[PDB]
Amino acid sequence: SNYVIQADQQLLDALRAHYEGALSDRLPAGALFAVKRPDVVITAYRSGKVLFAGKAAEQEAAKWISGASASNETADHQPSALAAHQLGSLSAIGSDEVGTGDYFGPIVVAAAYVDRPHIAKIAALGVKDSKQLNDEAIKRIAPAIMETVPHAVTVLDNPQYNRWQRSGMPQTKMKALLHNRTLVKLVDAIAPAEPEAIIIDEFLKRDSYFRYLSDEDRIIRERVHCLPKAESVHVSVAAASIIARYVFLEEMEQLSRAVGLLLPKGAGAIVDEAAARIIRARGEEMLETCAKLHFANTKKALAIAKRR
Repeated sequence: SNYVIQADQQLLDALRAHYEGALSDRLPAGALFAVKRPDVVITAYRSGKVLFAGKAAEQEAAKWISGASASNETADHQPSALAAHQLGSLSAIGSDEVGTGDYFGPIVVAAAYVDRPHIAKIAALGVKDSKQLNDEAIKRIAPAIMETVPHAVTVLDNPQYNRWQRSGMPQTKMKALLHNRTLVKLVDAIAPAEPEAIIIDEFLKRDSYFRYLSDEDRIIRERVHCLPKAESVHVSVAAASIIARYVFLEEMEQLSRAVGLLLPKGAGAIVDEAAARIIRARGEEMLETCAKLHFANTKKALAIAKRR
Protein backbone atom coordinates (compact mmCIF):
# COMPACT_ATOMS: atom_id res chain seq x y z
CA SER A 1 0.00 0.00 0.00
CA ASN A 2 1.06 3.61 -0.63
CA TYR A 3 1.62 6.35 1.95
CA VAL A 4 0.81 10.07 1.86
CA ILE A 5 1.69 13.01 4.08
CA GLN A 6 1.24 16.78 4.13
CA ALA A 7 4.61 18.51 4.55
CA ASP A 8 5.19 22.15 5.50
CA GLN A 9 7.91 24.07 3.70
CA GLN A 10 10.37 22.98 6.37
CA LEU A 11 9.63 19.27 5.92
CA LEU A 12 9.93 19.66 2.14
CA ASP A 13 13.36 21.26 2.47
CA ALA A 14 14.49 18.47 4.81
CA LEU A 15 13.23 15.65 2.60
CA ARG A 16 14.96 17.23 -0.39
CA ALA A 17 18.22 17.76 1.48
CA HIS A 18 18.27 14.47 3.39
CA TYR A 19 18.52 11.89 0.61
CA GLU A 20 21.71 12.23 -1.37
CA GLY A 21 20.79 11.73 -5.05
CA ALA A 22 17.45 13.54 -5.36
CA LEU A 23 15.96 13.51 -8.87
CA SER A 24 14.24 16.54 -10.43
CA ASP A 25 14.14 15.73 -14.17
CA ARG A 26 11.23 14.40 -16.25
CA LEU A 27 8.78 14.18 -13.35
CA PRO A 28 4.99 14.35 -13.08
CA ALA A 29 3.30 17.74 -12.94
CA GLY A 30 3.53 19.35 -9.50
CA ALA A 31 6.48 17.18 -8.48
CA LEU A 32 9.46 19.01 -6.96
CA PHE A 33 11.70 15.95 -6.50
CA ALA A 34 11.80 12.15 -6.39
CA VAL A 35 13.93 9.70 -4.42
CA LYS A 36 14.49 6.07 -5.39
CA ARG A 37 15.50 3.98 -2.38
CA PRO A 38 15.37 0.17 -2.12
CA ASP A 39 11.73 -0.82 -1.61
CA VAL A 40 10.48 2.77 -1.58
CA VAL A 41 10.11 5.61 -4.06
CA ILE A 42 9.41 9.09 -2.65
CA THR A 43 7.70 11.92 -4.56
CA ALA A 44 7.18 15.45 -3.25
CA TYR A 45 4.76 17.93 -4.78
CA ARG A 46 4.36 21.72 -4.90
CA SER A 47 1.22 21.56 -2.79
CA GLY A 48 3.05 19.76 0.00
CA LYS A 49 1.67 16.30 -0.77
CA VAL A 50 4.33 13.63 -0.30
CA LEU A 51 3.88 10.12 -1.68
CA PHE A 52 5.72 7.01 -0.47
CA ALA A 53 5.69 4.00 -2.81
CA GLY A 54 6.89 0.41 -2.40
CA LYS A 55 7.24 -2.38 0.15
CA ALA A 56 9.18 -0.15 2.55
CA ALA A 57 6.69 2.72 2.25
CA GLU A 58 5.17 2.69 5.73
CA GLN A 59 8.51 2.52 7.50
CA GLU A 60 10.13 5.24 5.38
CA ALA A 61 7.15 7.55 5.85
CA ALA A 62 7.41 6.96 9.62
CA LYS A 63 11.01 8.23 9.48
CA TRP A 64 9.41 11.66 8.95
CA ILE A 65 6.02 11.80 10.64
CA SER A 66 3.56 10.03 12.94
CA GLY A 67 0.12 8.90 11.72
CA ALA A 68 0.89 8.63 8.01
CA SER A 69 -2.33 7.36 6.43
CA ALA A 70 -2.37 4.66 3.75
CA SER A 71 -3.80 5.62 0.37
CA ASN A 72 -4.71 4.16 -3.04
CA GLU A 73 -3.28 7.32 -4.59
CA THR A 74 -0.47 7.17 -7.12
CA ALA A 75 2.69 9.16 -8.06
CA ASP A 76 1.11 11.01 -10.94
CA HIS A 77 0.38 14.43 -12.47
CA GLN A 78 -1.47 16.78 -10.09
CA PRO A 79 -4.56 18.42 -11.65
CA SER A 80 -3.68 21.73 -9.94
CA ALA A 81 -0.31 21.75 -11.70
CA LEU A 82 -1.22 20.69 -15.26
CA ALA A 83 -1.23 24.32 -16.46
CA ALA A 84 1.96 25.49 -14.69
CA HIS A 85 3.84 22.40 -15.92
CA GLN A 86 2.84 23.11 -19.53
CA LEU A 87 2.97 26.91 -19.38
CA GLY A 88 5.55 27.94 -16.81
CA SER A 89 8.46 27.89 -19.21
CA LEU A 90 6.88 29.47 -22.29
CA SER A 91 7.18 33.04 -23.46
CA ALA A 92 3.95 34.53 -22.21
CA ILE A 93 1.84 37.60 -21.62
CA GLY A 94 0.26 37.85 -18.18
CA SER A 95 -2.31 40.36 -17.02
CA ASP A 96 -3.68 41.43 -13.66
CA GLU A 97 -5.70 44.33 -12.30
CA VAL A 98 -5.53 46.33 -9.09
CA GLY A 99 -7.64 48.88 -7.20
CA THR A 100 -11.07 47.27 -7.61
CA GLY A 101 -11.66 47.26 -3.85
CA ASP A 102 -10.27 50.75 -3.15
CA TYR A 103 -12.78 53.59 -2.66
CA PHE A 104 -10.20 56.13 -3.91
CA GLY A 105 -8.40 55.92 -7.26
CA PRO A 106 -8.60 53.98 -10.56
CA ILE A 107 -8.69 50.39 -11.63
CA VAL A 108 -5.30 49.74 -13.18
CA VAL A 109 -4.83 46.85 -15.56
CA ALA A 110 -1.29 45.79 -16.40
CA ALA A 111 0.08 43.20 -18.80
CA ALA A 112 3.67 42.03 -19.10
CA TYR A 113 5.34 40.04 -21.88
CA VAL A 114 8.06 37.80 -20.52
CA ASP A 115 10.05 36.09 -23.25
CA ARG A 116 11.78 32.80 -22.39
CA PRO A 117 15.23 34.39 -21.99
CA HIS A 118 13.88 36.82 -19.38
CA ILE A 119 11.98 34.40 -17.14
CA ALA A 120 14.85 33.72 -14.73
CA LYS A 121 15.86 37.38 -14.28
CA ILE A 122 12.27 38.31 -13.48
CA ALA A 123 12.04 35.32 -11.12
CA ALA A 124 15.20 36.60 -9.42
CA LEU A 125 13.76 40.00 -8.52
CA GLY A 126 11.67 37.91 -6.11
CA VAL A 127 8.26 37.86 -7.77
CA LYS A 128 6.76 34.86 -5.97
CA ASP A 129 4.03 35.99 -3.54
CA SER A 130 3.49 39.42 -5.13
CA LYS A 131 0.81 39.89 -2.50
CA GLN A 132 3.34 39.63 0.33
CA LEU A 133 5.31 42.68 -0.84
CA ASN A 134 4.56 46.04 0.79
CA ASP A 135 4.44 49.29 -1.19
CA GLU A 136 8.11 50.18 -0.78
CA ALA A 137 9.15 46.83 -2.28
CA ILE A 138 6.78 47.40 -5.21
CA LYS A 139 8.55 50.76 -5.72
CA ARG A 140 12.02 49.16 -5.90
CA ILE A 141 11.08 46.08 -7.91
CA ALA A 142 8.68 47.39 -10.56
CA PRO A 143 10.97 49.89 -12.30
CA ALA A 144 13.44 47.01 -12.77
CA ILE A 145 10.71 44.88 -14.33
CA MET A 146 9.46 47.63 -16.64
CA GLU A 147 13.01 48.27 -17.86
CA THR A 148 13.71 44.59 -18.68
CA VAL A 149 10.41 43.57 -20.26
CA PRO A 150 7.70 45.10 -22.49
CA HIS A 151 4.42 45.95 -20.74
CA ALA A 152 1.20 47.88 -21.19
CA VAL A 153 -1.20 49.64 -18.85
CA THR A 154 -4.77 50.89 -18.89
CA VAL A 155 -5.92 53.25 -16.19
CA LEU A 156 -9.63 53.66 -15.57
CA ASP A 157 -9.66 57.12 -13.93
CA ASN A 158 -12.53 58.04 -11.61
CA PRO A 159 -14.61 60.32 -13.79
CA GLN A 160 -14.63 57.52 -16.38
CA TYR A 161 -15.24 54.85 -13.75
CA ASN A 162 -18.21 56.78 -12.32
CA ARG A 163 -19.65 57.43 -15.79
CA TRP A 164 -19.52 53.74 -16.85
CA GLN A 165 -20.92 52.69 -13.48
CA ARG A 166 -23.92 54.96 -13.73
CA SER A 167 -24.76 53.75 -17.08
CA GLY A 168 -25.06 50.31 -15.55
CA MET A 169 -21.72 48.68 -16.35
CA PRO A 170 -20.58 46.47 -13.45
CA GLN A 171 -16.99 46.11 -12.22
CA THR A 172 -16.86 42.67 -13.86
CA LYS A 173 -17.42 44.14 -17.33
CA MET A 174 -15.11 47.09 -16.67
CA LYS A 175 -12.29 44.66 -15.91
CA ALA A 176 -12.91 42.56 -19.03
CA LEU A 177 -12.73 45.60 -21.29
CA LEU A 178 -9.61 46.90 -19.51
CA HIS A 179 -7.91 43.51 -19.69
CA ASN A 180 -8.90 43.12 -23.31
CA ARG A 181 -7.65 46.58 -24.29
CA THR A 182 -4.35 46.25 -22.46
CA LEU A 183 -3.66 42.93 -24.20
CA VAL A 184 -4.35 44.62 -27.55
CA LYS A 185 -1.85 47.34 -26.64
CA LEU A 186 0.78 44.75 -25.82
CA VAL A 187 0.22 42.32 -28.67
CA ASP A 188 0.50 45.29 -31.05
CA ALA A 189 3.53 46.72 -29.23
CA ILE A 190 5.66 43.57 -29.33
CA ALA A 191 4.62 42.58 -32.89
CA PRO A 192 5.97 41.00 -35.03
CA ALA A 193 6.74 38.84 -31.97
CA GLU A 194 3.98 36.60 -30.71
CA PRO A 195 3.44 35.22 -27.26
CA GLU A 196 3.27 31.44 -26.93
CA ALA A 197 0.61 32.01 -24.28
CA ILE A 198 -1.52 34.83 -22.93
CA ILE A 199 -2.53 34.33 -19.32
CA ILE A 200 -5.27 36.24 -17.51
CA ASP A 201 -5.82 35.80 -13.79
CA GLU A 202 -9.37 34.41 -13.54
CA PHE A 203 -11.76 37.06 -12.18
CA LEU A 204 -14.74 35.60 -14.03
CA LYS A 205 -15.79 32.43 -15.84
CA ARG A 206 -14.36 32.41 -19.35
CA ASP A 207 -17.81 32.38 -20.98
CA SER A 208 -18.55 35.66 -19.15
CA TYR A 209 -15.23 37.36 -19.99
CA PHE A 210 -15.71 37.11 -23.77
CA ARG A 211 -19.47 37.61 -23.75
CA TYR A 212 -18.58 41.02 -22.26
CA LEU A 213 -16.27 41.97 -25.14
CA SER A 214 -18.55 41.22 -28.05
CA ASP A 215 -19.03 44.91 -28.86
CA GLU A 216 -15.23 45.38 -29.00
CA ASP A 217 -13.65 46.09 -32.39
CA ARG A 218 -10.59 44.03 -31.56
CA ILE A 219 -10.70 40.95 -29.37
CA ILE A 220 -7.64 38.99 -28.29
CA ARG A 221 -8.77 35.35 -28.17
CA GLU A 222 -6.01 33.38 -29.87
CA ARG A 223 -4.17 31.59 -27.08
CA VAL A 224 -5.90 33.19 -24.11
CA HIS A 225 -5.84 31.16 -20.88
CA CYS A 226 -8.03 32.12 -17.93
CA LEU A 227 -6.51 30.56 -14.86
CA PRO A 228 -7.12 30.53 -11.12
CA LYS A 229 -4.33 32.13 -9.05
CA ALA A 230 -2.43 32.61 -12.25
CA GLU A 231 0.66 34.18 -10.76
CA SER A 232 1.77 30.72 -9.71
CA VAL A 233 1.36 29.63 -13.35
CA HIS A 234 3.72 32.09 -15.04
CA VAL A 235 6.09 34.80 -13.88
CA SER A 236 4.57 37.29 -16.37
CA VAL A 237 1.37 37.47 -14.33
CA ALA A 238 3.30 38.28 -11.15
CA ALA A 239 5.24 40.89 -13.08
CA ALA A 240 1.90 42.27 -14.25
CA SER A 241 0.64 42.44 -10.65
CA ILE A 242 3.74 44.28 -9.57
CA ILE A 243 3.54 46.74 -12.44
CA ALA A 244 -0.18 47.33 -11.90
CA ARG A 245 0.43 47.91 -8.18
CA TYR A 246 3.17 50.42 -9.03
CA VAL A 247 1.09 52.50 -11.42
CA PHE A 248 -1.79 52.50 -8.94
CA LEU A 249 0.48 53.93 -6.26
CA GLU A 250 1.57 56.61 -8.76
CA GLU A 251 -2.02 57.42 -9.65
CA MET A 252 -2.80 57.73 -5.94
CA GLU A 253 0.08 60.16 -5.42
CA GLN A 254 -0.92 62.32 -8.39
CA LEU A 255 -4.52 62.09 -7.21
CA SER A 256 -3.64 63.04 -3.64
CA ARG A 257 -1.84 66.14 -4.99
CA ALA A 258 -4.89 67.13 -7.08
CA VAL A 259 -7.37 66.69 -4.24
CA GLY A 260 -5.12 68.29 -1.63
CA LEU A 261 -5.61 65.46 0.84
CA LEU A 262 -3.89 62.13 1.32
CA LEU A 263 -6.12 59.32 0.09
CA PRO A 264 -5.89 56.03 2.08
CA LYS A 265 -6.16 52.51 0.57
CA GLY A 266 -9.20 50.30 1.12
CA ALA A 267 -12.79 51.09 2.09
CA GLY A 268 -12.60 51.07 5.88
CA ALA A 269 -13.52 53.78 8.34
CA ILE A 270 -10.54 56.12 7.66
CA VAL A 271 -11.68 56.35 4.07
CA ASP A 272 -15.07 57.61 5.29
CA GLU A 273 -13.21 60.22 7.34
CA ALA A 274 -11.01 61.16 4.37
CA ALA A 275 -13.98 61.55 2.04
CA ALA A 276 -15.92 63.66 4.59
CA ARG A 277 -12.92 66.00 4.79
CA ILE A 278 -12.71 66.26 0.97
CA ILE A 279 -16.41 67.15 0.95
CA ARG A 280 -15.96 69.88 3.59
CA ALA A 281 -12.72 71.27 2.11
CA ARG A 282 -13.34 70.91 -1.64
CA GLY A 283 -17.04 70.34 -2.29
CA GLU A 284 -18.86 67.07 -2.78
CA GLU A 285 -18.20 67.24 -6.54
CA MET A 286 -14.50 66.68 -5.91
CA LEU A 287 -15.39 63.03 -5.23
CA GLU A 288 -16.32 62.44 -8.75
CA THR A 289 -12.68 62.99 -9.72
CA CYS A 290 -11.12 60.62 -7.21
CA ALA A 291 -13.73 58.27 -5.75
CA LYS A 292 -15.67 55.23 -6.89
CA LEU A 293 -18.95 56.94 -6.06
CA HIS A 294 -21.35 53.98 -5.92
CA PHE A 295 -19.46 52.52 -2.92
CA ALA A 296 -21.21 52.47 0.45
CA ASN A 297 -18.51 54.93 1.54
CA THR A 298 -20.03 57.96 -0.21
CA LYS A 299 -23.21 57.80 1.84
CA LYS A 300 -21.21 57.11 5.01
CA ALA A 301 -19.09 60.19 4.22
CA LEU A 302 -21.88 62.61 3.30
CA ALA A 303 -23.42 61.81 6.68
CA ILE A 304 -20.16 62.68 8.41
CA ALA A 305 -19.53 65.89 6.47
CA LYS A 306 -22.94 67.17 7.60
CA ARG A 307 -23.30 66.22 11.26
CA ARG A 308 -21.09 69.08 12.38
